[PDB]
Amino acid sequence: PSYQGYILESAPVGATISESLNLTTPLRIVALELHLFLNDYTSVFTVTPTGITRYLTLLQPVDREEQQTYTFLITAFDGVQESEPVVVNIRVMDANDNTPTFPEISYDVYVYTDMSPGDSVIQLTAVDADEGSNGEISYEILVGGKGDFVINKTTGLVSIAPGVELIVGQTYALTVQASDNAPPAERRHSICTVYIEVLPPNNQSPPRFPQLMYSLEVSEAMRIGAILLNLQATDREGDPITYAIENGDPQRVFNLSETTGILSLGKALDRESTDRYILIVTASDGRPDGTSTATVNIVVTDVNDNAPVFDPYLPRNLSVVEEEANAFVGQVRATDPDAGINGQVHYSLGNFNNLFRITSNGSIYTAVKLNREARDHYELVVVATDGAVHPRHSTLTLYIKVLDI
Ligand SMILES: [Ca+2]
Ligand SMILES: [Ca+2]
Ligand SMILES: [Ca+2]
Ligand SMILES: [Ca+2]
Ligand SMILES: [Ca+2]
Ligand SMILES: [Ca+2]
Ligand SMILES: [K+]
Repeated sequence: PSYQGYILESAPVGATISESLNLTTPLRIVALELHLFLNDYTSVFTVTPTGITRYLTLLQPVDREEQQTYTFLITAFDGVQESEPVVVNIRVMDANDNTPTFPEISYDVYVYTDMSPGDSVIQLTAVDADEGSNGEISYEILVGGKGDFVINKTTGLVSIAPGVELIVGQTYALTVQASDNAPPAERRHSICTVYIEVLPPNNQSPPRFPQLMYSLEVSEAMRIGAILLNLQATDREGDPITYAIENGDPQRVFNLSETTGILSLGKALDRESTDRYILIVTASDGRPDGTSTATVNIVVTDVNDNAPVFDPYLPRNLSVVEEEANAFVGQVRATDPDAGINGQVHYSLGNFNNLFRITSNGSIYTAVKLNREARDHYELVVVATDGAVHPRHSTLTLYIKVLDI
């Protein structure tokens, strides 16, 4: 048979003895009316005179400066029967005098994106001077960590929450609370405010490009030294920026300024040959980690810089019958290295245009019954014309010899 009670040293006369340390619930003795008598301390504690369940009460106020631990014996009596004795033990627990209080009301602290989950943010420590458990401090983060931060219930260290990977330029206002492990009704707490901002690693970044890829058009005709493109990379921290081409131009046909980032042209372009460059460019602090990249797609565009050339080995000596019209003389063929309208060839005749004609393709014909005796030798000149505005020509004299039978 064994009872354990608890009473607070500030408790009034006429107070029930409790069962938990929490002091929320009262002590509960069974009466199996009957007479429960108690042997010691009868001047401070009294039993409930009636009821199946019975309570202990304060007669005189207690104080634990002397006498923190009463132990005595309930027994029930009835004349007929004296009971076996029940042991009651009580503890007079100390009042909560002190609020756990932080040194500072607020805290300012930085966080860097490179720091992982579990990496520590800020140790902070309230101090509750009350001896025992009226000063065992517990720390909770109430709100405003967005669950990216978590504190240690007992140590007071805020570290990074599981699997977060913090984004830059992100602020926070955590509100932490220190509370003592005292009983509920007599328990103190104080709150505190951690303002957090997220920086980049080492508070440093590379110089960034306003875009990752650049889609250019250039005319093969564009001058040497004429600027293609300014590569305006801003650096957050104000570091000086060094640009350089890294891939895509083994010829140094292009010149990117080391300091200004302007990309001029260094050698003459020809599209006939190579019609597209794709460089890689870089801007950087110097700081080993601090460096960005970017890809620039030069596509060179066409100008009519090429006359249509006749195929070298065309038969030049031709023959057509004595006397006929729409009679096939022979065929020519010309090509143009340019592109578009500048590539298209159109065939024309530079003389004898009432005698002979020519089709859209190379096919030369007679328009009229040619006369074997009036004429035998025609040095005729055929003209290939490219299809541009401001077109270019080539000519080719053929030697037609008209026949008979
Ligand atoms: Ca006290
Ligand atoms: Ca306290
Ligand atoms: Ca920088
Ligand atoms: Ca060219
Ligand atoms: Ca052309
Ligand atoms: Ca061209
Ligand atoms: K104290």
